[PDB]
Formats: sequence, structure tokens, C-alpha cells
Amino acid sequence: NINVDVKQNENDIQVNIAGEIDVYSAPVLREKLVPLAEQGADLRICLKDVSYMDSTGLGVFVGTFKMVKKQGGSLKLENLSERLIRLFDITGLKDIIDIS
Amino acid sequence: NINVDVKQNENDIQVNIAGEIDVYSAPVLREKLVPLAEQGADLRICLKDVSYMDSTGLGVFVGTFKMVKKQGGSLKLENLSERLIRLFDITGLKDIIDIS
Amino acid sequence: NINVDVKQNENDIQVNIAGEIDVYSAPVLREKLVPLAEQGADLRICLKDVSYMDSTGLGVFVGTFKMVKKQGGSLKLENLSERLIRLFDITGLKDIIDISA
Amino acid sequence: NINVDVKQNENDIQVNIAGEIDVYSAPVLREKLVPLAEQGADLRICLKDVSYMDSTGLGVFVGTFKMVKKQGGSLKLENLSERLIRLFDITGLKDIIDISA
Amino acid sequence: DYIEMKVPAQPEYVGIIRLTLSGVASRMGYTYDEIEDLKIAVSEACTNAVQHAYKEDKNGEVSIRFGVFEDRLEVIVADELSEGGLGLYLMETLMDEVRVQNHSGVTVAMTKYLN
Amino acid sequence: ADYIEMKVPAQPEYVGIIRLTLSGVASRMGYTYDEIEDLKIAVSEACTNAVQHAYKEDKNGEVSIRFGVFEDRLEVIVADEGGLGLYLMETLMDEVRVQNHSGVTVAMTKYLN
Amino acid sequence: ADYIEMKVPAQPEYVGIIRLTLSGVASRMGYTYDEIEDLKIAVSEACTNAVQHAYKEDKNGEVSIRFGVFEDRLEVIVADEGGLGLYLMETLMDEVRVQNHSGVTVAMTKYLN
Amino acid sequence: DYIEMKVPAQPEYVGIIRLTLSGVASRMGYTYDEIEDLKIAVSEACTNAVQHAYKEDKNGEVSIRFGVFEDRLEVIVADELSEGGLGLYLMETLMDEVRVQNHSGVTVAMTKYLN
Repeated sequence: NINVDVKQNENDIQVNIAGEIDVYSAPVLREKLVPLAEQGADLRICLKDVSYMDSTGLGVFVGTFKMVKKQGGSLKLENLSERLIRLFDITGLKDIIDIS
Repeated sequence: NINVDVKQNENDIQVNIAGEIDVYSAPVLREKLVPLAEQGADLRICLKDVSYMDSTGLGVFVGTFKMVKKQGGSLKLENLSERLIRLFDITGLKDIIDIS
Repeated sequence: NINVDVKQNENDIQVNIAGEIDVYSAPVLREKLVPLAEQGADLRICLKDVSYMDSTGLGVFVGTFKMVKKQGGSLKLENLSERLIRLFDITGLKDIIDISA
Repeated sequence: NINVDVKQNENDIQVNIAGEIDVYSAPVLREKLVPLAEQGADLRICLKDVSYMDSTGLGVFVGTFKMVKKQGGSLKLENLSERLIRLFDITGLKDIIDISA
Repeated sequence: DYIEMKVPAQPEYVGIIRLTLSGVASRMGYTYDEIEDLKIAVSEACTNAVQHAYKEDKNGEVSIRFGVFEDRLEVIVADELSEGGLGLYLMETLMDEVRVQNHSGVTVAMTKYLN
Repeated sequence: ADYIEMKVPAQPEYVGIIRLTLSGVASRMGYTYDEIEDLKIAVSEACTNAVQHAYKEDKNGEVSIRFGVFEDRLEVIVADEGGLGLYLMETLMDEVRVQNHSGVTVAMTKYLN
Repeated sequence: ADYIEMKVPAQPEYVGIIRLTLSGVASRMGYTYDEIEDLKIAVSEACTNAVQHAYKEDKNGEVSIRFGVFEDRLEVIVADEGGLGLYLMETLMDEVRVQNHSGVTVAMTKYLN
Repeated sequence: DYIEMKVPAQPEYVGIIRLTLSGVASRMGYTYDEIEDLKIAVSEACTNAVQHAYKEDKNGEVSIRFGVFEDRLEVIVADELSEGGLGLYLMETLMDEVRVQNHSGVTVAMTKYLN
């Protein structure tokens, strides 16, 4: 399943995601994190504990990025697998989203 | 169940009966031995191996006796339990049928 | 019913059982031979005249075996019909309890 | 799958088993340790890393025990999870095969 | 304690009741002769029921109840009438108490006391 | 088909009585000697489970038993944690069906050969 | 109710695969860890019986498995001399129903707590 | 050897297929990366079927067949159409062969070779 931990402090939000981001758990993730890019803010997403992801998770991550940009925010995704980074590469999204 | 062994030799018939003579097995016994008293003959019935009897067997034994007498035959029943003899006594049939 | 004849001689004991070992007569048996397996003695039980046995009788024998070995003793079961051996076989006890016929 | 590590030392042998003992991997096991129970040796089998076991794995252990005792040896099973002991308990084997945790 | 039996009113089954009966009578510890008499008396009550089903050409059923008490066995055979026979003589001679009542087919209630 | 019905209290004295009646029926139907001895074990197992079960609950219970005599088989129904006994019933009989919640109600059949 | 269906050949390699899928379902339904481990044993037992049975017949067989996910319980059906395994299925599950003659077809259920 | 699955076309069950798949892929001895890719590709094919059931508002079912061969795994997902997406890109990049055909809902046939 999936867990999401939001702790907003100082107008900058660290989010840790854990578990599986698939067709079943993606609307839950999108919903919990869709507005924070609708206001725009200083956003940090920790993908340390994601064990599975497909194009459904990639779709929401490009969805949050677009809103942070339309408008007024920052977005970093950090602590990614060697292969989660592989995945963002393979899909033409590595050089348009901040990855760590 | 019940078994009946007829061996007729010299116009005198030794019959050995074995098993249970009850409402279920009595028509079988009556049938196998009803005519031998309808002709009348020298008849011998060995009750050595009868393990159970009630008034249904007593009824056929008085039935065979009556026909041997109506007419022209002899009838002896031999090798009876202490209690098979008790039974023929208790029913008023001991002194009107030959028992051994 | 059931009869049980214990003859203790020289700290190793011969038991003869006769009749039916069913739910009704097994506590009678267990009671007669649980103390003997607390002794740790080497006991020989004669099943020649057992006419019937259940999972209840098996239970006392597998129970006796657990104690006899837990307190330094031996248990041998003799001399069983093929039907009695069938029952110990079907239940995985033929090579775990000494059986003879 | 399953891994089996036999370490024979001084005619008494330590075996470690890891993984799943199911219908598929039990013949692998039986094959690895049937000859060792024909030796009559006193063998100690470590079940710490068994993640799964069946009536098929029980069958090999009750099979090993029948031989180890039929040829003058000992068999001890160590050190089992409560789930592994549950399974030996549920099947009437807890006080008939040496178990520890 | 009350044991109950229900059998089809066919002659095969009387022999079955004698077994069940000797079962109870043994557990209560009657003699061999006492069990051998109980078997006769109970078959007799069952035979009237089986016979009475031929005349009606019914497919009937016999109900048998053993009431096992500390001092006696009570047997009730009911057949859900009486014209006295040799069989009814046998039940009375062999048992301590017999009580007959119709019209419920017939129901015979007989008793034997432990000695 | 013919139906023999029995009811006994859940006491151990009476299991042997059920075996007796059962061997009675099974003989008339012409089972093997060996087949009769398996019917006797299998039915005691079910009766013993209920007798055990009424003792454990401290219930005053009653066992109901129905022998169903058919052309090709015998059906025995016993109604009112079963262990080595339930194993035995399953190996020794052709069919076994267990169902709760009555205490338990067990249905076994063995086929005539 | 939702029905997951599986079909595998009666080979031993694939029993572990059925355990896996089953633990998958049983987790989503929120069974205990301890309850999942019993479902895993009980279903391997039924699969192992068919795999054994196809080897003994030298059949080329196939096992069909249906997980029935309900509001209060799980129903597992395995279809295609069962021994200690059939004992295990009966003690560890709430209901077991065995029927021939397909090879055998076994139906087990365990209730959610 | 052919393993077959049938699940309801709901999102809970895609995760189930990934398990079954990793089961097969392990028994065949693929890498971790090779299994981790196979899991993505098969979920993608299943997700199109699950999604396509929302639009139709059908209650549908996905059919999944693993064809396990000496040199390769063949996975067939059918949904008893295609407008290319990010997901279809992922299946092709990660797998050796992909073949798509409609109008049987859609059926996707993908292959991966053992290395």
C-alpha cells in the first residue's frame, strides 16, 4: 500500500513517500499533494522508501511540477533509487525535474 | 440370518437349523419345511445351532407338528438349549411336541 | 468393556489388555498405566485380545511412549492383529512405537 | 528456493537449512540428508532461516528420525520459530522429535 | 438416560433392535438369561408392529425408547391394535411389567428390574 | 432407501452401543468383515468428538445418528479440534462432510463393493 | 464479491507461486501475519495433493484455483490418500469441503477477524 | 508451461499480478533488475485495461497469461483500444518485444528473453 507524511515548516514542506505508487495508490498520492502545487510553495519530496513505481506515478510527479511552475514554487525529489532515477531518465523527465 | 440343511434318506429326514428364527427368517423356515409335514414323513429337526427364537418360530413348529399329524408322520426336535426347552415349556407346548 | 492385568516383576512389567479401548474405557487404561510410565520402567503390553481400538486408545499409547522415553524406559506393544497394526500404520506410528504381531 | 549446508565434523554433523521446504524443495533435502541418517550419526539441523514448511517437510524429518533411530543415532532440530514449533505441535510430533527454539 | 430408535416397520430391522437392546442391557449389567429374555420381549413388541403394517399395507415405522434407570430398564415400542397372542404371553411371563394402550397403532410399555 | 435413527446422550458409555447397531446394519448389507471394522472406527470417531465436545462445554448434550441404507452405499450422519479422529474418518471413508454450527454435524458414506 | 482465478500445471515449481498470490490477497484483506501463514500452509496442502496425484497417475494435469474475496471471509477452491496435509487443512481452516470425482476438488474458507 | 490468471478489472488487483509475475520470473531465474522491469511492463498493460473499464463504466476482467519457455517469458494481457501513452513507451523500452492488437478490448503480447 502507500503512506505519505507531510510536515510543513517555514513555508517549505518535506514529504516522505513510502511504498508502491501504482494505478491503485496514485490518486491517493495526487490528492494528498495536488494542492501544495496549486498554491505553489517550497516543496521537497523524499522518495527514499518507494519500492515500486510506473508511469502512473511519473504522471502525477510531472503534474505536481507543472503547478508549482504555474505558479510560484520550488520542487525537489531526493534520495532516489539508482533505478527510480533510471525511470525518470528513460521517460524524458530527468532534465526537467530536480532529482537527488 | 438363517440356514436350513435338508438331507432326506430312507423316508426319514434329518433337518439341522442354525441361526435366528424371528419374524424375518420364519417364512423362509416355514416354506422350506411346510410341505414335509403336508405329505407326512419321519421327520427329525436338530435345533443344536439355533441362537435365538421367539413366538414366530414357535408358531411354525406347532404348524409343522399339526400337519405331520393331519396326517401320517413323525416329528422329533432334538439338541435344544436349556432355554429353548424353557421356551417350549413356558408356552404350553412341551408335553405336546417331542423334544430332545 | 475392558480388562487390564498388570503383572509387575523385577522392575519391568507385563500388561495384558482385553476387550474394547474406546472413549469410555481409555481413561481406565490411562489411569492404570500412567504411574508405571512415571517409574521409567521398561514395559511390555500384550494386545492379543484387544477387539477394538480408536484414536482414543492410540492417544494413550502415544502418551505413554512420550513419558516412558522422557524418564528412561522402554515400551513395546505385542502382539497385534493386522487390523491393530493397520491402525498404527495409517497414523504414522508403525516405525515410531515398537509393534509386533 | 532452498539452500542446504552440510558441515560434517567428527562423525556428528551440523546442517543449516534456509528458505522454503515445500513439495518442490523437499526431495532436494531428503536427498541431501538420507545418506547421513544411514550412517547412524548424531545430526543437528538448524532451522533458524526456514521461512516456510509443509507436511512435506515434516515428512522428511519424521522420515529421517525413523532411520536415525533405526541405525543407532540421534536427531535434534534447532532453533525453530514458534510457527515451526506450532506445526510440529499441531501434528503430534513436539514430544517425539527433539525441538528447541 | 433415554436412548431412542426409529426404524422402518420391516422385518429386517427387528434383529437390529435386539442388538441395540443387548447393548444397553449389557452396559446395565444384566445376566445372560436376563438379556436373552429382554431380547425376546422386545422383538415380540416389534413383531406386532411389523405385522400390523402388512395388514394395513402401510409403510410404517417403529419407535423404540429404552429408559435406563438405576433399578430397571424401561422399553417403549410405539407404532406411529391388540388381539392377545402367543407373543403377548411371552412378554408378560418374561418381564416384570407390561402395559398396552391403543389407538396409537399400539404402544407397548414393558419393564424389567435389575436383580 | 431406509432410515434408521438413533439418539443417545453424549456420554462415553453409549458410543459402543452405536458401534453395535452400526455393525448390525453393515452386516445385513453384506460389507466385508474388514469393511465393517472401518465403519466402526469411523463412526466412533464422530461420536467421540461430540462426547468430548459436550464434556469440554460441560453441556448436557444428545447425539443424533442416522444410518441411511441405500442400494450402493451406507450413509452415516452424526450430529449434536476434532483431531486424529477426523483424520481417521477421512482416510477410512469414501466421503466425509463436516459442517458447523450445530455442535458439529458430520456426514460420512462408504460404498458397497 | 471478487473472484481471482489461477491455473497452473501440476508441477511442484508452481505451488510456491500460488502461495505468493494467496498471501497477496490475504494481506490486502488484512489478515493477521499469523493468519496469512496458515492460509499459505492450508492451500499448499491442497495443491501438493494434486501435484502428488498427477505424479502418481503420471497424468499431465492442471490445477485450477479460485480465490473468493468476500466481506467477512476468504474462500479458496483448489480443483484438478491426501494425508497429513488433509489433517492440516482441516485444523487450520474454518471450513473444508472435499469432493470427488474430479481428481479431487477442495474448498476451504477462513473468516476475517 | 502456461500459467493463467483472471482478475476483476479494478486497481487493487494489479499489485496482485506483480507478485504472481515476480513468482514466475524468479523460478525462471531473472535478475533483480530484470524482474523489476517485468513488473513495470506488466502493470502498465494491466493499467490500460483497468483504466479502460472506468471510461466504459464496465465491470470488466483482465486475463493474464504467462508463457514460460526455455529462453523467454511471454506475457499476454487481454481485456475481454490503443492511443499510445507514456505507459506503452515504458513497455517497449523495457521489453524485447511488444505486440498490440484490438478490438478485443485490447490484448497486449510482450516478451522478455533470458540473458
